[PDB]
Amino acid sequence: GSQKLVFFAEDVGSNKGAIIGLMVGGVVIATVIVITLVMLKKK
Amino acid sequence: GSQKLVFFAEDVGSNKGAIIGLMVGGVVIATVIVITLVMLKKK
Repeated sequence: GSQKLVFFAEDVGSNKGAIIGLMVGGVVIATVIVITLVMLKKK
Repeated sequence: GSQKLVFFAEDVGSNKGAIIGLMVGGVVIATVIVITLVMLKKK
């Protein structure tokens, strides 16, 4: 559920990258496109 | 240790939504802004 999910990282450590990278990349990329659009429409 | 860790989800069940909602919302919102920008610059 929580702690156990972490244990998997100790044995594998090749899964957390997918989940984290998904939430992180999405939020980052998302904002990137937003700021770019605002600046484009700004001027 | 294992099973118990899962039980926590049955009691709360308000955590998985954060992770999933983060990856899902990020990917969705991200694309949304992208398509909107392409259309705005298109015309």
